[PDB]
Amino acid sequence: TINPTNYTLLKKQAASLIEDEHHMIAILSNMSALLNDNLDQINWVGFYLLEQNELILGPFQGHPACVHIPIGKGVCGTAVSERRTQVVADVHQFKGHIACDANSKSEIVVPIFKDDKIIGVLDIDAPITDRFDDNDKEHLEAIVKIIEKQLA
Amino acid sequence: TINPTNYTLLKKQAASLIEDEHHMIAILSNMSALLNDNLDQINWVGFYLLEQNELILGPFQGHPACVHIPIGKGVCGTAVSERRTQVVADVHQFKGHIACDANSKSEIVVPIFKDDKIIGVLDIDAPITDRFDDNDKEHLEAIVKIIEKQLA
Repeated sequence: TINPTNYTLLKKQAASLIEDEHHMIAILSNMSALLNDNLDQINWVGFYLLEQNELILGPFQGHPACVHIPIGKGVCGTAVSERRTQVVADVHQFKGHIACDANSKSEIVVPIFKDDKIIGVLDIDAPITDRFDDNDKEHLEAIVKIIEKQLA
Repeated sequence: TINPTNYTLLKKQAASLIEDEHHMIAILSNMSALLNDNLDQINWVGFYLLEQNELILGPFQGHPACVHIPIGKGVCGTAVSERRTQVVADVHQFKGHIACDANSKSEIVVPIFKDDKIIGVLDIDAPITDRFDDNDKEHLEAIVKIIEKQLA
């Protein structure tokens, strides 16, 4: 089982963490650590930023990952081409899935906006299937908005 | 107490990891993970970039950290002011120590160069004292130069 996540506390800590900060890289770096520290049963949490119609690896907590991700390619690429959050209960079910990371079994990708344009994504995967449900989706999207407010 | 570091292999792994890449944030993000996965007895490992006459937090592996570090302030800021690598056996004995981390006991900071100008620093601290010796210093500076080769 997955231990309950205290999102109310996490969201408050997120606001306080990046309050008065507007440097995107510094914000993304600290947020990856904050999420890593408060989410149970995850194995990789980080960000990808859009550059030249492709995602480029940004700050994250975990093992080294692939740097370039084409739009429409994989969970992250699809989150980008669709402009919508991707909640994957089992990565083996996602067509074009690109993540041979042995311990990557379920994932969630939330697009990040600024002036209605996608500027990157928050990517979190886990060592177990069905790690993220609709409840995690709601709160992680809300946390992304806390981040969006600082980059506005 | 400290597992020997296989620096010979690590330097091969560093070159292979960022081979054919030049994107600084992607390189720093992946290198923070590589070092975190191959160095024993450490509690934080990451980078700060020199922007607007101050160091600004960049990609790292660990808990959230302070975003802005004035030049000449703290081990990291002094690495910039003195323009030399700082190897601290006990941060508590460092002039005006700037850290609220209960598990930051020993530290090493290596300045990063591009066209002979400091553009950032590699910062690694450990939960024990005298964690970094001359051997570590030599090999970490060589690893930093491997990074500089891709940023050049």
